Amino acid sequence: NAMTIVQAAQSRYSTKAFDASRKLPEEKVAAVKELIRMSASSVNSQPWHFIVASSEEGKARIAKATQGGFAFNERKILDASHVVVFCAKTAIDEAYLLDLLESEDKDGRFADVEAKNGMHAGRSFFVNMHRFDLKDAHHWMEKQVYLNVGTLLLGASAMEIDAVPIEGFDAKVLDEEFGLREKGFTSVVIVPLGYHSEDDFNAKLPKSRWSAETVFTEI
Amino acid sequence: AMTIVQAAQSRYSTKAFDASRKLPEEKVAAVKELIRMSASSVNSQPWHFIVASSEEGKARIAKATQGGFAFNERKILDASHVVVFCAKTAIDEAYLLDLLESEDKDGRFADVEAKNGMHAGRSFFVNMHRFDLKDAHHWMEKQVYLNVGTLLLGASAMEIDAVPIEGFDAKVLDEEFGLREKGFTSVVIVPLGYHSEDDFNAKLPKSRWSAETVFTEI
Ligand SMILES: Cc1cc2nc3c(=O)[nH]c(=O)nc-3n(C[C@H](O)[C@H](O)[C@H](O)COP(=O)(O)O)c2cc1C
Ligand SMILES: Cc1cc2nc3c(=O)[nH]c(=O)nc-3n(C[C@H](O)[C@H](O)[C@H](O)COP(=O)(O)O)c2cc1C
Repeated sequence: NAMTIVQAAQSRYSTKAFDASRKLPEEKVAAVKELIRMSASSVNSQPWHFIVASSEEGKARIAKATQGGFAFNERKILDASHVVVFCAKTAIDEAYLLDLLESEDKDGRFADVEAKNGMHAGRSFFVNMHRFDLKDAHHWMEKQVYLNVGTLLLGASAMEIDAVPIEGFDAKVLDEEFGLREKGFTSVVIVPLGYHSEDDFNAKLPKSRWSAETVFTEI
Repeated sequence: AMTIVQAAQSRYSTKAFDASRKLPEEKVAAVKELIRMSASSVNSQPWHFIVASSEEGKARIAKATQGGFAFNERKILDASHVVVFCAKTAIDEAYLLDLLESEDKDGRFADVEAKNGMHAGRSFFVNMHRFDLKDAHHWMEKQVYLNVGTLLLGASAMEIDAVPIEGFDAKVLDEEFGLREKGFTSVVIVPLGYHSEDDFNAKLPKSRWSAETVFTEI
């Protein structure tokens, strides 16, 4: 309820060190996957793909992208239980929209073939606007993926799962490591999940945010 | 875990709110704390939030949903509280120092070396976005979308109906509140309330790609 959600938002923090001996149970792993798969997205575009690494070898592959100037994020990836790599589509076309329309049809979203056509016209409008008017389709799809990351950070907290969102990685190295670009995807945020180690210095520091008077305008 | 999954599954985009039901003050205070506490790259918090709960407040916002975006009008007027997520239009050295000072007042830095450290680290990412990738506004809006994501789930966890809206005239909404001159721009509207019994999307099932399609387990 309100107590538990405000508590989950205040108690979560960006874990800097995970307990390498503790692993997430299948029940929490399955809840994490369902949560991100069910995420909302503009016109239900779901322009994403997720790599979920639980093996030591799989996490080592992801950690190749956190070397040199990004080495400070390496241990978070290697010591965590599960590492989720959020990927966004690099482009979107008519063929993707029709696949999406068909999956919605098979899920019983439309009463008539007319309501199906309506959803397609409405979606094609927002999509073509971003592709050709604002010319920011790739950034717009990345925004949907960040919204999803948001659901996972709060959701993980509510399940007593420690997490840390990571942008400090070489996306070119990570993309090449999983052939994402060739598949029409690019990595944008890495989120390791697990349990913080007691030595994690960031777990004892207070959370800092702008004051309410600064970020809100009530009318 | 079971209740947060049920949250993700039971929430949906409300197409009609009950104008007579209002959120309890305990949940509004929660909504506000939730979005203020959201994470962001380098704690950038590149946002501002308009929380409209009066008929006037909502009507002003509703000016942004007219013509081709009229289908979202009833949503903004009939909800209890409407949250307009705004993103910074630009980010400069002064904002980073301001942010550093707020972190310092909150006790994040044991010594000046940690304060200088955090500033050097955040300056690197911000300067990279402003001058190397040249995508600063997009980067900042992505942090804002991350925040919207916490509200959609959080709302659901509090059994609150909430619909994210992109179909509005940002120019009209921004001009209505003088946002651009103040260094902000509206990106997502999220009305919060309780759906009405005359809601068609509340009875339809939720469609998403399958697990085999969106996941790669390694
Ligand atoms: C998009 C995004 C990317 C981030 N990338 C990193 C990262 O590469 N390394 C890191 O240590 N923390 C990273 N963080 C954690 C932020 O610094 C953190 O969210 C912010 O300081 C707020 O503190 P909290 O997460 O503890 O509430 C990231 C956060 C976000 C939202
Ligand atoms: C960023 C964003 C913007 C949205 N904007 C609108 C909008 O302007 N009008 C609308 O009817 N629905 C809007 N939606 C609702 C989406 O259609 C919805 O998230 C998607 O169809 C998935 O269904 P659900 O939200 O019911 O789970 C938006 C969703 C997101 C994530």
